[PDB]
Amino acid sequence: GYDRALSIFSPDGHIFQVEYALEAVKRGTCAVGVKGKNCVVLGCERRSTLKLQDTRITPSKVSKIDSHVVLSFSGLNADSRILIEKARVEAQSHRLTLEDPVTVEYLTRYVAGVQQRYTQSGGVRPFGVSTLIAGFDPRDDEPKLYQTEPSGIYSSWSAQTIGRNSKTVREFLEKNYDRKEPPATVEECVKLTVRSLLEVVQTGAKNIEITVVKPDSDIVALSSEEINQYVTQIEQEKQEQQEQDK
Amino acid sequence: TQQPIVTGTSVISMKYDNGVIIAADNLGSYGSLLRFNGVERLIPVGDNTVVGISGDISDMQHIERLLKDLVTENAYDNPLADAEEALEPSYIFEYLATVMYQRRSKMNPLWNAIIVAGVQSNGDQFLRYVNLLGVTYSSPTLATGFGAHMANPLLRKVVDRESDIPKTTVQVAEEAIVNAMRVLYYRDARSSRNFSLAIIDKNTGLTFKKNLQVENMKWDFAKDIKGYGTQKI
Amino acid sequence: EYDRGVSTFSPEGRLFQVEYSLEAIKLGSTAIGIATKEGVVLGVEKRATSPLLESDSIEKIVEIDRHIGCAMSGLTADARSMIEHARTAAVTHNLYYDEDINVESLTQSVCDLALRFGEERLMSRPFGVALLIAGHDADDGYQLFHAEPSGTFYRYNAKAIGSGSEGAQAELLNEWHSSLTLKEAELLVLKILKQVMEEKLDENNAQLSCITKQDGFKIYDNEKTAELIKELKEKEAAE
Amino acid sequence: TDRYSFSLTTFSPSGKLGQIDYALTAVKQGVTSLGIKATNGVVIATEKKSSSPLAMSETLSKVSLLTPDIGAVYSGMGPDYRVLVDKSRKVAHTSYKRIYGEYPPTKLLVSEVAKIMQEATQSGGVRPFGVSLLIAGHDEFNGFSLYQVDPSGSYFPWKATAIGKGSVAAKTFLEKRWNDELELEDAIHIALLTLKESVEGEFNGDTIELAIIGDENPDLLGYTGIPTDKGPRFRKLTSQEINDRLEAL
Amino acid sequence: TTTLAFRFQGGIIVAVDSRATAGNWVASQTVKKVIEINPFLLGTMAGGAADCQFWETWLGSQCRLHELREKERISVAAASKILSNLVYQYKGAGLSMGTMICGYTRKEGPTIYYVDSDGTRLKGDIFCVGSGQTFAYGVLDSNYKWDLSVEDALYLGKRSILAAAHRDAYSGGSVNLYHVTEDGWIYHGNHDVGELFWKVKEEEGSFNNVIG
Amino acid sequence: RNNYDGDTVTFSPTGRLFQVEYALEAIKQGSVTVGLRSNTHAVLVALKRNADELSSYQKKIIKCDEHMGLSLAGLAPDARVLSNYLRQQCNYSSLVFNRKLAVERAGHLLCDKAQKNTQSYGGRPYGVGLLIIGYDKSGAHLLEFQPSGNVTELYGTAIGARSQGAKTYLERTLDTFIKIDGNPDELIKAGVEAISQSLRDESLTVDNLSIAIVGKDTPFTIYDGEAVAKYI
Amino acid sequence: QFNPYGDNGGTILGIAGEDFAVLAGDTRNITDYSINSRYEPKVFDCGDNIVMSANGFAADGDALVKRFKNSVKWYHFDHNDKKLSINSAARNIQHLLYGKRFFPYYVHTIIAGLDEDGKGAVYSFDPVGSYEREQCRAGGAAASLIMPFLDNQVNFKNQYEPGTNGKVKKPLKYLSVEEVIKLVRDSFTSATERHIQVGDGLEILIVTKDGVRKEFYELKRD
Amino acid sequence: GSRRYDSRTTIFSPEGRLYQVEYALESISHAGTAIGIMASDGIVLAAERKVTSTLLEQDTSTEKLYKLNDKIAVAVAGLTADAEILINTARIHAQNYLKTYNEDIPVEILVRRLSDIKQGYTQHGGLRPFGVSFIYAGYDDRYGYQLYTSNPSGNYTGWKAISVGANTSAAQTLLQMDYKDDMKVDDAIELALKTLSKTTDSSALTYDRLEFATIRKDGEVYQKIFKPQEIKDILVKTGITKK
Ligand SMILES: C/C=C\NC(=O)[C@H]1NC(=O)[C@H](CC(N)=O)NC(=O)[C@@H](NC(=O)C(=O)[C@H](C)CC)Cc2ccc(O)c(c2)-c2cccc3c2NC(=O)[C@@]3(O)[C@@H]1O
Ligand SMILES: [Mg+2]
Repeated sequence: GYDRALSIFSPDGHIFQVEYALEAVKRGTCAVGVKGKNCVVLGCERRSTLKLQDTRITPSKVSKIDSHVVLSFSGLNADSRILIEKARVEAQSHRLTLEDPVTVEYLTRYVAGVQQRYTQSGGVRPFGVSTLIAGFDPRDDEPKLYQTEPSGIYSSWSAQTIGRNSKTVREFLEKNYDRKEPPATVEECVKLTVRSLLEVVQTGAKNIEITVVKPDSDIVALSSEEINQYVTQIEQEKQEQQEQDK
Repeated sequence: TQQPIVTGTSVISMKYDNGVIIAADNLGSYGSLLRFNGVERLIPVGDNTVVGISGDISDMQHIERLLKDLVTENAYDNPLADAEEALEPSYIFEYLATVMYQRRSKMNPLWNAIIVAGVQSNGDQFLRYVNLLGVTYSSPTLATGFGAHMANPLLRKVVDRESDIPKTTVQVAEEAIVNAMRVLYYRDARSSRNFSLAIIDKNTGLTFKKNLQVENMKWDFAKDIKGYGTQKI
Repeated sequence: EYDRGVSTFSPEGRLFQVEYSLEAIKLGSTAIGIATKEGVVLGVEKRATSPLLESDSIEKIVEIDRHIGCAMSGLTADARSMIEHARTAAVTHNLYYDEDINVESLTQSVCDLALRFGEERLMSRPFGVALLIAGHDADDGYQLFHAEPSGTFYRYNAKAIGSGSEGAQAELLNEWHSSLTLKEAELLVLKILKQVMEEKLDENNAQLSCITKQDGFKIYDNEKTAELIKELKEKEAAE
Repeated sequence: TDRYSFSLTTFSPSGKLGQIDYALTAVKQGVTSLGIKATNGVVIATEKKSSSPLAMSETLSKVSLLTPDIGAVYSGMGPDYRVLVDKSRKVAHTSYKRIYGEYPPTKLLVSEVAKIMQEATQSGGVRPFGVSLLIAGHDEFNGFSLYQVDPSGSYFPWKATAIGKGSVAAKTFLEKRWNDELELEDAIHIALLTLKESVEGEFNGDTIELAIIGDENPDLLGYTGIPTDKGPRFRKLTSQEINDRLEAL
Repeated sequence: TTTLAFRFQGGIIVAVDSRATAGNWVASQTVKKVIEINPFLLGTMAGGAADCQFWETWLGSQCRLHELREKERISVAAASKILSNLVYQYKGAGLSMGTMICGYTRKEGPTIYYVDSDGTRLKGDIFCVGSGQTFAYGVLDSNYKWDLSVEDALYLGKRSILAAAHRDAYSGGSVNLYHVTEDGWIYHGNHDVGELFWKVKEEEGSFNNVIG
Repeated sequence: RNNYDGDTVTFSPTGRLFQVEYALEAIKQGSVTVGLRSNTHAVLVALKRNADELSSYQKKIIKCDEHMGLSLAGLAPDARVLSNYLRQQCNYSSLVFNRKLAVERAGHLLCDKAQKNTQSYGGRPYGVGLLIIGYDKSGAHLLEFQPSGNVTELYGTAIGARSQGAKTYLERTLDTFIKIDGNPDELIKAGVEAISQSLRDESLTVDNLSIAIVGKDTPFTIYDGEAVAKYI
Repeated sequence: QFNPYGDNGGTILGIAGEDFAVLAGDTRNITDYSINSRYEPKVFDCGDNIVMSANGFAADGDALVKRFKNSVKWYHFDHNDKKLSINSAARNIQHLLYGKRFFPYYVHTIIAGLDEDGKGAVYSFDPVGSYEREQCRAGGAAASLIMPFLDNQVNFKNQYEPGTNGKVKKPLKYLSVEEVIKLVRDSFTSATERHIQVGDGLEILIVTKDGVRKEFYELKRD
Repeated sequence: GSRRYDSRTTIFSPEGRLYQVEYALESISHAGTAIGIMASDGIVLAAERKVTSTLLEQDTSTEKLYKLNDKIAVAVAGLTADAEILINTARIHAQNYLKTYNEDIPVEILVRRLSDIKQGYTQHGGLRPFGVSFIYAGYDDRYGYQLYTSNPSGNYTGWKAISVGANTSAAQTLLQMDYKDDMKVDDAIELALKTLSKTTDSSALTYDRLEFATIRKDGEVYQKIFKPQEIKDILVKTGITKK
C-alpha cells in the first residue's frame, strides 16, 4: 500500500536517508573486531548510564547467527534484531539446501544485500545499523571478519571498529596492529581488544563485553571477572611504563 | 459448453470459377426432436464473407454476436472500412480459428463446426474450415457432419483438384449444392427440407437465397416395397 | 526535491533522479576499459579507505559469464542486483538457445532495468552505479559498453567512468589506435589509473582483468598486475 | 485509488496527537449528554437540539440501542455516532453472539467500539471519530455499568458523568448530588435536574431524550413461552413519562 | 534404459545404454543418456526422456549460476539436492525420472547420488537405474572390487551394460562409458552393442546361450 | 511554472500540462531526424549522435514489422518501450487476424498509450518523439507522434534539433517529392538534403547517418555504415 | 467427456545429407474414416533456412509452428537480426514443447536445415520436447513403416560387405540429393500402399546453402 | 496528489533519529508514572492513574496494569488504546506459543515479538508508531523472575528495577539509591510506594490514584492484582498515609 520513495537522490548525488542512518550508527555504542592467527575477538561497549540493568536477561551486543558465526552491531537495537533474525533464517536455509554451513563472506553478503534493498525500496527506511560479522568458514582455520554499512557496502577487515568514538579506536588499531605479526595467541588478541576499548570506554570493565571465536564452532563469551583481570593487567603495565620513564 | 443441446446439422460449400457457394438447412434439433424450424445457420459478414455454422445453436448465436462486434470494432476510426481496410474472409476466419483453439485449450470449447467462405479483395476464392478442436483445413469442397461423409463425395466429382475450379460454372456448382441438399434430406434424420444458399461471386457480390426447398424427389418406387423379405402382400 | 515525484521532468527535459545518480557516479571510484582486436581490458581503482582494510575484498570487477566481464563505478552496493540479473540473463539465454548471449544483448537487458523505478513493482530510486561491460561474440568481435542508470548504453573503443573520467577520457582519445595490442592496453590502463589515483598505484589498490576469445574473462592476480606495474615503471622511466 | 495509505494522525514535536485533540474539541462543542449509574439501573440523557422546527425530531434518535441490555448516547458529530452505532451493533453480533450464543457484556462491547475508534487515529487516510460516547449496559456477572469512550480510543468506567458543552458544570453537580445508594428514579431525577441546568430553551418530553438500563421488560420481548428469555433491559422513556417526571421536578 | 555408476580406487565409472522406446517401438538407439553438467559433474538419466534431459540441463544451468555466485565449483551433494528439491516440488505431478549425479570434488572426493521423481536422494557407492538395472546389479555385484584397475572397472561397467542390453528388451543400442577422476570426466567411447556382444562372446567364452 | 510543474495530474491556470511540455523539450534537445513519403515509398533519414569520438552512434531507427518502422528523437528507453509495444501490436494483428496492422491504427494505439500516462498520478509521460513510416493496404503512410498523445499523418516532417530547416525544405519540395513514385534512390537523396538543411558546423558521415526505407516492393530495411556512403 | 485431442493422420520424413537437408510430408488431412482435404501442407518454411513440421494433431501442430515462427521473429527483433542456429532452434522448440509438459502438443516434431559448419542436419522431438539430432527420422502414422527402411538404406544397417564373412559393414557414405529424393518418393508410395492415412500428395522441401525449394509429387488417392 | 499530505513517519533526522519515535517518547513522558521492582522472591508493579475523579469507578478500572497470561503482566505508560491493541496481540501470541509447544511462553520471546511489531511500525507502512511504553513483569522456569521494558522505538531491555512515564529520572535515581540485590517482595513494595509518593506531581499519594500488582511464589506463581481496599491498606501500612 505505502510505496512512497523515501530513499532518493539529492542534487549533489547523495541519498540522504542512508547518510542519516550512518549518523544513527555513529550515535550507538562502540564495537570492535580483531583477527588473530587462529581466533577472532569481538569487543563491545555497554552504556555506563544504566546501572540497575540486570545482565542476566538484557540482550548482548554479540549474537550468534550459527554455531560458528557471530554478529555485533552499532546503532538501533531493533533493526539489529531484524537483521540478526533474517541472517539466522538464511543460515538455516543454506544449511538445509546445501548441507553445509554458510561462509562468513556469504552471510555478510546476504546481510549487505538486505540493507541495500532497504536503501532502494519504497515505503521503507534504511537500517540504522552497521554490522561486524566474524567467524571461521566450515573446515577452515583462517579467521574471517567483515563489516557492512547501512548503504549495503561490505568489506573484509583485519581489525575494525564501528559506532561512537570509532575514529579513536581505529587510530589505536592502525597504530598497534602489525599485519605481519597478528596476535598469535588468544590472550594477545583479547588484550589488544580491551586496550582499544579502554581508549574510549573510560568507566571500566563492567561496560566492556568480550567474545572470542575459534575454529570448529568455538564461541565463548568472557566473564566480567576475566575482563577485569585483563584491565588490571593493562593498567599495571601502563603504570610500569609510567615508572620506567622515571 | 460441455455437451450440445440445440444443434444444427450439416453445412456444405464448394468453390467455382468466379467465387464460392455455401448452403445449410434451417433446422434446430433438440436431440431427436425437430424443435425449431426456420433457423438461419448462414451468417453473412460484409459483402464478401459468409460463415456457416453447425452444432450448438447457443454457441452459434454467440459467434454471431462476436462477428457483429468484430464488424463494429473494425468500423471504428477507419475511414476505409468500406474499402481497402474492410473485413476480409481470411481475417474473419483467422479470428474465429484463434477463438476456437483457445476455447478448446481452456476445456470449454464452442461445440461447433464453422466454414468460412468468401472472396478476397483480389478476387481469390477463400474457403476454409474450423471446429471445436480448432482443427483447420481448406479444400475445394468442405462439409460438416453427415455432409462430410455424403456431400463431399458428390461435390468432389465436380472439383477433385484445384485445376477443376476454373472449369466449374455457377450453375454447375449450384446444381451440385442442391443435389447434395436433396441427398442429405434423403439420408439424414436430423435434416430439413427447407434450407438457405449463399453465393459469393467476385463479380456479382453476395447473392443470398432463403426459404429454399428440396424438389424433384423420387418416392414412387416405395409403392413396390412390400415386406422385409418373404412377404408378398 | 521531496516536493516532487521521483519520475518528474525538469523544465530542461531531464529526469531529476537520473542526473543526481549521475553525480553520485561522478563521486565514485575510477574504472577504465579499452577494447582491442586482441581482447578487452578492464582496470579499477580499489580505493581502500584504511590500511586495515583487506584490499582483496574489493570486488569492483565481476564475471557475468565466461565471455562477459563487468566493472562498476559509484555506489557498488546497487551493482549487486544488476550483476545477478546479468548472470541470470546469460545462463537463461544459454538454457533457451544453447549458445552464448551477445554482449550488446546483455547490455540492453541490463539497461532495461534502469528506468524501472518510480511510485508491476518499481524500485524507489534509479541505480547509483555505472557499468563497463566487456565481452566477445562471433557477430561483432570484441566489444566494450558503457551502461548508465539513464537506461542508455554506448559502445566505446575505450571509456573511463568515475572520478577523473574527463582527463582519463582525453588521454584515451590521445593514446588509442586500432592496432593496439593487449599488453599495450594493460599498460595504458595502468598509466591512466596511476595518474588519476591519489595514492601511488601498486598491485593492492588497483585491479586488472581481460576478456580474450581463448581464455574468456580472467581477473589478473596481484603478482601479474605487479609485474605489469614494474614493466610500466621501466617504460615511463626511459621515455 | 486510495493513495492515502499513510497516517493522518501523527505525533507533533510537543508530544501531542493533533487530530485527537481536535476531535475532542469538536466534541466539546457538541450538545450536552450525561449518564448516571444507580444501584438498580443506569440512565442516559441528552438534549434534542433540532435543526428546524419543520423537522420532526422523533425521526432522528440521539439515544440508540446497541444490544437488548446495552444502550448508548453521544456528544459531538451526529453522523459519526450513527455509523459508530451501526458498526457497534454488527460487531456485537459477529464477534460475540455468533460465537457464544449470548450478547456481549458491556465492557467487551465498549472494548470493541474503542478498538474501532482507535483504528481511526492510526490507520491510513482517515480522521478520528468526532464523537464521545456514553454506553450504559448490564450483564449477569458484572451487573450494571456505565462507560465513556473518547475519540482517542480510550474508555473509562464512570459512577456518573457528562460530556459536551456544559460538561464541567454537569460533572460538578453530579459529584455534589450522587451517592452509592440511589435508586433508578433518583438517578432519573438527578439527570433531569442536570439537564434543566444545561439547557436554556424549552425543557419537556419532546425536547429531551432519556433511556434507562433497568429491569427486564418482558412485555417488550414480542414472544412468550421461554422462561429463560426475559424482556430487554434497555428502554427509552416516552415523552409522556418524561413530562410526568418533569411535573414533579 | 539401463544406467550404472560405481566408485572405486580409480575414481568413478559410469556406463549407460542408448535405447529409447515408446512401448514395443524403439524410438531411437542414438540417445546420449549421460548429460555433461560440467567438466566435473555427470548426470545419468533413466525414465522420462524429456523429463530427464530438460531437468538435467536446467541443473547444469543452476550449477553454472552457483559457480558465478560463489566463485567455486558446486558440490555433488548440493547439485543433487537442487534437482531433488525440484522434483519434490513437482512430486505427484506426473514426472517419471531416475537419475544419478556423479562427480569428483576436492571437498567430498568421488561422490554418487541417486535421485528419483519420488524425491528419494541417496548417496551410494554402486547404483543401477532403469528397466535393466537388475542384470547390471547382478554382473556388478558378482565381479565388483574396490581394487579394480581403471581398465578392469571400465570393462566391468561395459560388461554389465552389455548383459542388461542383451537380456532386457528395452535396453540396447550402444554403450556410452565415462571415467570420473580428479581432473573431471573422460569419455571412453561409444560401443555398438551389436558388435560388442560378438566381441565379448568370442573373447570371454561367455554368452554360451546364443548360437554363434 | 512553479506550483504547477510537479505532476502530470495538475492543470495550469492557463490550461497547460507542464510535464508534457518538459518531455517535448527533452525531444527538442535530441538528434534531428526527418521523414518523407511519396505514394510508393517512405524514407526516414536520422542523424545518429555520439558521446565523443571513441563512442558509438546511438541507434535511431527501429523495425516494428516487415511493413512498418519508426525513427526516434529524445529518450532512448521510452523509444524502445513504445517500439516494443508497437511490435507487439503488429504481431498480435498478424497472429489473431492474419492482418497487417494499419499505420493509422498504430498511431491511434500510441496516442492512447501516451494519454494513459498524461493523466494518472505517479509515473511520467513519455519523453520521445517518433516518426513512423509504413506501407499498408492503403499505400504509404508517414506519421509524427508526440508524447502529448498527438499523432498526425503528413507527406513529410522532421523532429529534433533545428528541425525547422528540414520542415521548410519539405514544405517547398512537397510538389517534387510527392511525385517521386517508383524511385527509392531519389527519395533517399531528397531526405538526405532535407536533413542536411538542419546541420550547423557538422558534416554527414557514414558513421552518423542512418536510413530507413519501406514500400510496395521493399520491406522495411535499415542502412548504416558503408551502405549509406552512396548518398553522402 | 469432451476429448481435446484428435488425429489427422499424415506422415513426415526428414533426411540430412552432406550439404543439404530434406523434409517431406504427405498432404493428406483426414479424420476417422473420412478425408478432410487432399492438400493441407504441414512442412513449413520458417526462415533462416529452417524447415519445421509437427505431425499428428493438426491444431497442436499449427499452434506449435506459429509459436516457433513468432519466436524466430522475436529472436531477430531482440538480437540484431542474428541468424538462428539450428541447434538453437532445436533447444527453443524443446522448451516450447515442455511448456505444455502436462498438456502436450499431440504432435511429433521434426526440423531440418544446415548447421554452423554448413552440413545437413535434422532434429526430432517427441510430444514433450525430448530432442535429438539425427541423420534420418520419420514421424506420424506411417513412421513405423518408414523408419526401418531408412535405417537400412541410409545408415546401411544389417548390410555387410559381400564375402567379408559378415565382419566388414557397408562403408557409411553421404547420399546425393537425387538419391534421397528417390528414397523419399519410394517411402511415401509404400506408405500410401499399406497405410490408409497416407496418400493424395507428397510435398518435399529441400534446404541447401542457397535456400529452400519445393518439389511436389502425386500419390494414390485410395 | 496525496504526496503533499504524507508526514513520512519512518524517516531519519539529519542527526540520525526517528522524529515520531522521539515525539511519542515525549508524549509518554507526559503520561502517568509506572514502576517495576524485581526482588529475589517476587516482582512488584505500581502505577499512578492520571485519570483522577471522585466519580470514577476505580473497581472496574484497569488503565495501567494488564494481564498477558498467568505468568506475565504489563504496566502501561501512554495512549491506553494503542496499549490495549498491543496487549491483545501479545495475549494471542502467548496462547499461540502455548498451542504450538504445549509450554508456557518465555517472557523474553513475547517481549521481543512486541518490540519487533513496534520496530516494523517505525520502519515501514508510513503509519504512526504506538505511543506506549511497557514494563513487563514475568516468571519463567529458565531465568526465574524477569523485569523488561520496551518503548515506541522497538527497543527492549531488562532491569532489576525500572520506571516509565513521567519523572523517570528522579524515580530511577531514587531506586538506584535505595535498591539492594537481596531485598524481598515487601521491601520492593515499600520502595515502589516511597518512590511514587516522592515523585508524584499531585498533593499526596492516595489509593484512588494507584494501581498495584504482585507476582509471587509452592511451585506455582500467584499474580495478585490489588483492589482499592488492599491498596489503601498497603498505603497506610507502609506509612505513606495514615487512618
Ligand atoms: C532415454 C530415456 C528414457 N527412454 C525411454 O525409452 C522412455 N521413453 C520416453 O520417454 C518417450 C520418448 C520417445 N521419443 O518416444 N516419451 C513418450 O513416449 C511420451 N509418452 C506418451 O505417452 C505420448 O507420446 C503422448 C501422446 C504425449 C506425451 C512422453 C512421456 C509422457 C509420460 C511418461 O510417464 C513418459 C513419457 C515415460 C516416463 C518414464 C519412462 C517411459 C516413459 N515413456 C516411455 O515410452 C518409457 O517407457 C521409456 O522408458
Ligand atoms: Mg492410402
